[PDB]
Amino acid sequence: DKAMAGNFWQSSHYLQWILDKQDLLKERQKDLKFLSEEEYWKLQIFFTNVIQALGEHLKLRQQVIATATVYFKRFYARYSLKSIDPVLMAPTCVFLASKVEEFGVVSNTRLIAAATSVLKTRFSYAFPKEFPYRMNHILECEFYLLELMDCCLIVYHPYRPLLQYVQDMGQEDMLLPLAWRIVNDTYRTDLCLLYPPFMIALACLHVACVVQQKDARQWFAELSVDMEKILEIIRVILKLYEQWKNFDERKEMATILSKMPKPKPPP
Amino acid sequence: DKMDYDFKVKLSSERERVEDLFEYEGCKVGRGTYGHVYKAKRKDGKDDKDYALKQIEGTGISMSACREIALLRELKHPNVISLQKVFLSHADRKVWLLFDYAEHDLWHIIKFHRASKVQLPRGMVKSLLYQILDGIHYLHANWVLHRDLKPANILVMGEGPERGRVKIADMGFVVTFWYRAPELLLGARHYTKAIDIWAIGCIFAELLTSEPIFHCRQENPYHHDQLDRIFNVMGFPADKDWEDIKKMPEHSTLMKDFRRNTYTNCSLIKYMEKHKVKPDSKAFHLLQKLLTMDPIKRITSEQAMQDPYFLEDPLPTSDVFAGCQIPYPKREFL
Ligand SMILES: Cc1ccc(-n2nc(C(C)(C)C)cc2NC(=O)NCCCN2CCOCC2)cc1
Ligand code: NA
Repeated sequence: DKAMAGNFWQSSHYLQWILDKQDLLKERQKDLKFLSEEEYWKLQIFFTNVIQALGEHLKLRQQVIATATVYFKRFYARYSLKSIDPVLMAPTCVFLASKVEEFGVVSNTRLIAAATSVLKTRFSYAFPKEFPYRMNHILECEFYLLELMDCCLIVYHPYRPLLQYVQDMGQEDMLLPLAWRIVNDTYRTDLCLLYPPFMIALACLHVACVVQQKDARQWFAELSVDMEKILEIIRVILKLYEQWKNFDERKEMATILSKMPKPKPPP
Repeated sequence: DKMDYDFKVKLSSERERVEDLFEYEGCKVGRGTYGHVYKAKRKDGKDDKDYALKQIEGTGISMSACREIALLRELKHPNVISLQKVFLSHADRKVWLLFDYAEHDLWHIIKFHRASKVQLPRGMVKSLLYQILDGIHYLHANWVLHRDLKPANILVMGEGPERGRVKIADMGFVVTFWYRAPELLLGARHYTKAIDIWAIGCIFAELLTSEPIFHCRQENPYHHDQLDRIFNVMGFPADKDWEDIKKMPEHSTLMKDFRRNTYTNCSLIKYMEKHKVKPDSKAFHLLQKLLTMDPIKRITSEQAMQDPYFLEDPLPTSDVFAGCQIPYPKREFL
């Protein structure tokens, strides 16, 4: 079993990196001078997809991709998009996550070739120029990322408690593929910054049950959990699919990216 | 590159630097594979305590640096060394870890008693073992295996608010195999909780006698002489004592090199009697449950903590020195 698996309630994740929604939105106002609320949540979807694409190209497991995504989110939860290029931050987060999750140090040539290939083949709609960064940029960015996170590296995700819930249900084959997919989709939102992973797992499982018309009401009722919180999470999940429907990422992202606040150069 | 200037200079202005906060030049007390360890004083002197600074070997966030930081950032237990602060030095890409300084360790403590030949006091031995087990139980409960337990990695706090408290650490290294479980020596591919327990059994024997129980001269996972020493002490295992020994990758090498009749008169009972530990002692019965050859027949750290040895007079104390004066010399500089 994995290091620190049962320690969430004494973890750095829980004690330092479950943020208050009002604090998150207050810090976001910096960037909302340049971008609408809508455009900001579109950028988050976009960079979630970039990190996923990078992880898939490098053949990393979903949990590594999830950890990299959390690192990215934590950074921009505190800092403006202009502070470090998110194009640099995304592969840096994947690079650090891979080391933390014990898959290893992605080589210089491989990390930079993955960044370059993915942006070219999967995101040419957003990026007409080649990936301009080199490994010295990644290494510098990694130092800033580690500092902002206050060296909080171990991250808990909804996949493990989800698996435990569906096994307990006796419905792993029926429900796990959909519920797992919905957990992936929650990384398009702020949910992982605001709720413990097990609550997110329960919300995703509920939505999977509703989609597959499975009555799990009695099982859900028998849990000892704040259902008001679970319903809050379900509402965000249902909204993320309506947002998905209405969002044309390929048509919109080039213009949204050009509206991002740009860094001050040196004097 | 392409990094916002205001963001950068603000962070630079605020970033605490190890050399500004601590005096450590010429104060190296540890040199090893993982880095350099210095005994440090705070420059801004609101404090006279000793601090340990570790400069991690290499630059950047190696797998080693990343592992140590990730784990120590989460771990919190009185018997596990506690990371106080991480300094990231941008000028040289060096990483520094800050700890409260632990003056003593079991390597030096045992050497002191081995040289004076005063055995280790029996209250102290018990209190040390209890705290070692407490720290490893916490690590094991969190699926953290130590993988290199030995006296040098069992720190003990000196004078101060944690006087006599054990801190499990990992100092690194070239290498002895004296604390390595027999399954490792027969080619076992994976570290386990049982491997840590055997090492604790070894440390316990060494606390009782002042001698490393499986001491061996200097020499693949197969180490003939180390195994020979283990058999000289324990006897050669019967089939029924370790049924899966046949599944060890080096089992046929063992059969080629060894004959059980060589060790007929050998037993842990006999070894410990020679060092004046009675085989009817609760101490001995616990030791024997830790130093079980088959790893699946070793007791766990929790079970060890529940052993009636810890309820027998004298009870283990929080300060392993029992409030008594500490005769052990302070750790010397390298
Ligand atoms: C690559 C690597 C290296 C070490 C660790 N590690 N692991 C541990 C355990 C006990 C939690 C298993 C402790 C450390 N680091 C360490 O003890 N550092 C030395 C502490 C120095 N002492 C502080 C107190 O004063 C004496 C020196 C992890 C990964
Ligand atoms: Na414990």
